[PDB]
Amino acid sequence: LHKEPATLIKAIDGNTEKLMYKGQPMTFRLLLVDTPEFNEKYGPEASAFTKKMVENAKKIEVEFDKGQRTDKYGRGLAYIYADGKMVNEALVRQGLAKVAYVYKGNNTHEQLLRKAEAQAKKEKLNIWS
Ligand SMILES: Cc1cn([C@H]2C[C@H](OP(=O)(O)O)[C@@H](COP(=O)(O)O)O2)c(=O)[nH]c1=O
Repeated sequence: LHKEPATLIKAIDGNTEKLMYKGQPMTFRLLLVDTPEFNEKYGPEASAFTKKMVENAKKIEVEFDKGQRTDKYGRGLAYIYADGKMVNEALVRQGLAKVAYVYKGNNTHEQLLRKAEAQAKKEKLNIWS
């Protein structure tokens, strides 16, 4: 896989961000994760954590997996990095998301994220408390 450049347009929530990619605005849906919705327990905390991570970053990058690059809503499906740190992995590692939506052929970082989830659960963090 390869990291490519993008710039933040707007933080949305834990699950999605508006980024400029190849010069066009897109909504990105993070691969392999599901955060609680804003109304749900830890939803506001997941959005805040994401917002801070991507707004404070000097450099945003997107990393497509091997499979489909857009979902049925036209959302880009990627791993997002903020100053080299994966936002997908970070949410999971903090117990602010669960590993989810693992489809065959777009699952390169599945085991990395499942290890993060094991650690968050062992530490009883947030959703795992
Ligand atoms: C994360 C992801 C979601 N989706 C679609 C599946 C779900 O369909 P449905 O909308 O029919 O439930 C939807 C959930 O995304 P959200 O968690 O953002 O609501 O996103 C994909 O198709 N591929 C993906 O990799």
